[PDB]
Amino acid sequence: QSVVVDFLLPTGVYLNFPVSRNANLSTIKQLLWHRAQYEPLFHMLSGPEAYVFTCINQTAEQQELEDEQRRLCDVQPFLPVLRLVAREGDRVKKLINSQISLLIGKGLHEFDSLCDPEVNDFRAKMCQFCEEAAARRQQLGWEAWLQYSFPLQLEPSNRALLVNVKFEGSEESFTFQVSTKDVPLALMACALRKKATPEDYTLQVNGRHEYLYGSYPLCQFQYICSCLHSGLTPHLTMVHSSSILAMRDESLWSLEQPFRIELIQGSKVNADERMKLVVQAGLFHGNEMLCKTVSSSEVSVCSEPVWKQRLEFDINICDLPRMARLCFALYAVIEKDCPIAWANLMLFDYKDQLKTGERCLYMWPSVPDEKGELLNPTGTVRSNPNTDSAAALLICLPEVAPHPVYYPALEKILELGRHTEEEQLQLREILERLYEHEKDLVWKLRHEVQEHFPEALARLLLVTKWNKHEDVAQMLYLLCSWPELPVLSALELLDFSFPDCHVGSFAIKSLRKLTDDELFQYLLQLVQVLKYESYLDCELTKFLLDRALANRKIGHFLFWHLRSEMHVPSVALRFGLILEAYCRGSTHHMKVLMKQGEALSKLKALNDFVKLSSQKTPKPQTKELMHLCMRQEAYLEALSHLQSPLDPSTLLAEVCVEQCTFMDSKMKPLWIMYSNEEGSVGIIFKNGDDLRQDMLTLQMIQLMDVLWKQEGLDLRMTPYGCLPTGDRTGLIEVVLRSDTIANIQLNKDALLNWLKSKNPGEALDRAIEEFTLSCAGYCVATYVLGIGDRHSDNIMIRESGQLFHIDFGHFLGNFNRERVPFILTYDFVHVIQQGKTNNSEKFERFRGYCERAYTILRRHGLLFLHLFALMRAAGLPELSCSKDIQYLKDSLALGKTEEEALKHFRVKFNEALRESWK
Amino acid sequence: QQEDNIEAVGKKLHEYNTQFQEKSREYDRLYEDYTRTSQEIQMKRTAIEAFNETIKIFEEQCQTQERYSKEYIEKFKREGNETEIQRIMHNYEKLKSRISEIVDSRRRLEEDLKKQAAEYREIDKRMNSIKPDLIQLRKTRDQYLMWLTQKGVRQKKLNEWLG
Ligand SMILES: C[C@@H](c1oc(=O)c2ccccc2c1-c1cccc(CN2CCN(C)CC2)c1)n1nc(-c2cncc(O)c2)c2c(N)ncnc21
Repeated sequence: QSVVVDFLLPTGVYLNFPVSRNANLSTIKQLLWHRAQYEPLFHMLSGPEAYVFTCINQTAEQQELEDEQRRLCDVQPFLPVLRLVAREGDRVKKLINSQISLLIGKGLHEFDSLCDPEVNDFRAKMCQFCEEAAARRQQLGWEAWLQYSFPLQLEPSNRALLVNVKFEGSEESFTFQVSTKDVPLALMACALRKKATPEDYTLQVNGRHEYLYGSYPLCQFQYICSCLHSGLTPHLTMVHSSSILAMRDESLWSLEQPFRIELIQGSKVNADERMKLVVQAGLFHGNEMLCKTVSSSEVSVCSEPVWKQRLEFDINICDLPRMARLCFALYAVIEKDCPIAWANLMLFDYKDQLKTGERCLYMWPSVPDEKGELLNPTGTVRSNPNTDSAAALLICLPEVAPHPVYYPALEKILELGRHTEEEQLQLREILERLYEHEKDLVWKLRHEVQEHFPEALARLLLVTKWNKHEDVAQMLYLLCSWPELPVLSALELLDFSFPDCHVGSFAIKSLRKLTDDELFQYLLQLVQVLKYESYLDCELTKFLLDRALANRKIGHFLFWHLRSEMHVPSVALRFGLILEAYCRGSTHHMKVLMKQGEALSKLKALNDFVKLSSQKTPKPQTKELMHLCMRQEAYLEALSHLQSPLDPSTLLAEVCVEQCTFMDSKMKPLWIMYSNEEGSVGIIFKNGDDLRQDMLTLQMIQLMDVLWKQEGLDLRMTPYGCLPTGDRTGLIEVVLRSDTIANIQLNKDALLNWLKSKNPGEALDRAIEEFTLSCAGYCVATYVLGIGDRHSDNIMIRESGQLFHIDFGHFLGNFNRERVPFILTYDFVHVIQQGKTNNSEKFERFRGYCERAYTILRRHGLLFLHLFALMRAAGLPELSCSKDIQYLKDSLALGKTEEEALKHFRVKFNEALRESWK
Repeated sequence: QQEDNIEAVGKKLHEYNTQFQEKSREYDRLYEDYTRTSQEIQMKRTAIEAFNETIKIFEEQCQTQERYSKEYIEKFKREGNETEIQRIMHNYEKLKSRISEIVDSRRRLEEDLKKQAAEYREIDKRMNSIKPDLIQLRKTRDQYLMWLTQKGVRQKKLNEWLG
């Protein structure tokens, strides 16, 4: 517990001596001055508080270490080298800039090192934009800041129960009856009169940052709704507006020449010498070829192959669209196949100028897949960051004019864009219910599509010929005066098929209608779509940043979605720059995320210790050896006292170390338990597997729950939290007071008698209804989503009666991919019928619930399709192709009618009931 | 204008599927190493930047030591304090000898980065030798499977051969 540290004094003098790792910097500075007095040039030094330490952190950046309560082990300098420097200048920007680098897992100097104007202009614009919003937030009032920081958590939308009100500082409390449908201004008034015997206060839940306020009634709050249904009394606190302020403070068409490019040289190729190298090439707009795929002459396989060839394409320079991308692929054929690598390049830059001169494209390796295409146009345009090791292709776009030439402005496109009953009957049949003949028909009637069929804009964009500039200008003319579509349609337009910048801008324009509640449901999908964006500065990035600055919760989850993919080279740059901008516009929340980061940093190290110890020693000894590592001052303080990543309104206060443990699984998941002034809260830190799959499924189950709750149907689901935090790392919410089916059973009345012990007497009939409602919901959810590999180990039941599923590994038919049938277990049907062999009344309600649930999802079926389609970006094995989306089309049965689909569901229901006995 | 028995073809479907799955596992092993080594190479190159910035600070200190000491070495020589000068210059020599250790440490990382850069290229070469076999075994498996679907073999009998 000690290390030799190099010290560098501002007079040029060098001290070197051991210090403890747990010792903080302020303490280290005192030891330094105590040894500096016995070294030359001491008299010329100022006092210790005049100086500040500087180190080289893990991201290779100088960091002015202003907070001297940090421990040297927590600072993590690259080498143990501290240097004293003057504590003056603009220390605010200096402190933030370093704290960003550590927090995002990427140094800001790496953005500078690229010498890229696009990057620098993104940083300039977005940081300025974000800083202004943060400034503007501070000038605004306390109520508005409360909306930003602690937004309203409401249910998707007559009794008289008690409520235990308190005030800040006072130990005494007040219990009294208040109605469910009251507006919280009235609830404060009642408590305020009790204090003696309104608008300057707001309510707060105990042990939480969840505040009750605004125009809504008390029943629509999640805390109240939970307290009413369960039985317990709400425990509140009356916070003053002063205490809230304390938180606030403390020309192109001229050039008709055919398009071409010079294929010069390849670099750092690694293939078999017997073969010969070929460079496949082709132009693209979205997932559609603009012209034929040109190929190069064969050259022998070496590290540095040379071609020097002209590669002429069958399209003019004037005919190119705005988002045109030259997609390459390096192969290895036999002289008389093997994809090595691929790389894409945008012909026009971010400022709309057509690119010229040499471009060194550092290529990405090709993975073999079920499609097996020539090129990969759906891949990222951004070059491979591993520049020195990975392969590359030297190319050169030729000069075509004396001065450079831009893609025409909106004004010039609009100028060029201007200017029967039988064919109208054909248009109905195509759109309401595409082939080459149908494409030309719709394009002919494109004006009638705009007038009479606004929802089918997506169809019209695909049929448009993007390889002709005349067709492009006419489509954009219509687009710029196209009527505003709903959310559901706008989500479709964000997909990789619609790359055009005006199309994106239209899609975002329609998404500005979203409430923060509804935006949260699609936030994961919207993050993943950024992979399809070509340039860094885009409307979706701005939109996402706008909402994050507007709402702290959205910002919080925007951070962790982006942060958790910083290990991925293809998005590290794009995501890193967004996280920088976010951070600058939310300095208050940076402090929270820093605690969370360092808590997660220790759990990695704690899990790695447990992983190594599990191989050598047995479980009881390892469990005790875990607690010793936890109980250390650096580990205990970092894990204790922070807001939860899974829900930042929840407060993880005191680590209950004795209650912590770990399962003997493949990846050894840590089980961390907490306690706060409310009651108990727990988390599971999983490191080893990827949790995005499990998150997506849990999100979609949570979406079903909301969609059911909107239609007056509460199926008592448990959409618990799941958050990827990093490289195969994440937290998961502990569903308390519950157990697996395997542990309960290890016969006929196994689960039934478990409920009898947990719900004796009158509570038994309630818990069965909780089971029946929940089982129905999870039966329908698992059916629709196509979730296989279900069993006793990964199904759970709460003590209240609610059944729920966990740890979703596979979905949409996969396990080869076949149709997963509707599953009713004999044990579950036994509990639903109340221990009876036959109970038609209760089973008919259960049948009714599953049918009602299933019907509701068909009404919002396109949402599920559109959301799943956007998730193809994420590169999950089980959600890659269009046949994975097809699984949802069939399971929900959207092609069939509402009557037909429901009749087929009943057959699958009845066959599941028969299969239960077998 | 456009052939063995079914049992014999199904035998080859089982064989070619097993050979495909083995090669699919072997590629996934090499791709894991390709993923892993890419993280390690980046870390090494980030660590070399850290070494550089550390060494940069030491060289700034060496500049500071020479510029600052000019006034006091002269002043202590006038007052007759050669011992204070000996403390100052020996300390500077102690600073310089530390750099030689850090420079030596940076060279070891550069050599490991050189060795690990070779392994990256060797793995990628081993991957690009297997892709021909893997892609062909995917195609062959599919062609035999489609041949049997034409011949009208039941799904249950195909699943036995695939496993
Ligand atoms: C299988 C169980 C579990 O997972 C651990 O990782 C683990 C680690 C150390 C110890 C136990 C455990 C347990 C576990 C097993 C049996 C019983 C209990 C309850 N216990 C009994 C003792 N009693 C004294 C306390 C309650 C927990 N488990 N997995 C998840 C889960 C994991 N990944 C993804 C995911 O989407 C869900 C989960 C959850 N979201 N919520 C609740 N449980 C959960």
